[PDB]
Amino acid sequence: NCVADYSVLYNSASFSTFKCYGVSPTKLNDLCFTNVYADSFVIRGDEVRQ
Amino acid sequence: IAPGQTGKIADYNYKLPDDFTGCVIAWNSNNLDSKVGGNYNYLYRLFRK
Repeated sequence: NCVADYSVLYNSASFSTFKCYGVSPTKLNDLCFTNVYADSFVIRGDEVRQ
Repeated sequence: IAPGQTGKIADYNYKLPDDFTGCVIAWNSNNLDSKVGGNYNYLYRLFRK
């Protein structure tokens, strides 16, 4: 129940990786969702591949 | 630097065709382009409308 501006997060030069499956990282503003969930946790760098 | 790839260079400074039929060749330059205290002669573009 909100407006999700995903251009700010993508353009910010702070993320080590931004890899999207199912959706394209650029064509994200013209789509909308019933809900979006953010699963947040800390891992070891070498575990990103898993 | 690859066809079908995105990022701040792929979109702003070097975009490849998605049907590219070539080769990507690379080697490190730590003993040639780098300079002590930072070699500030290589420019990039992080913003574009």
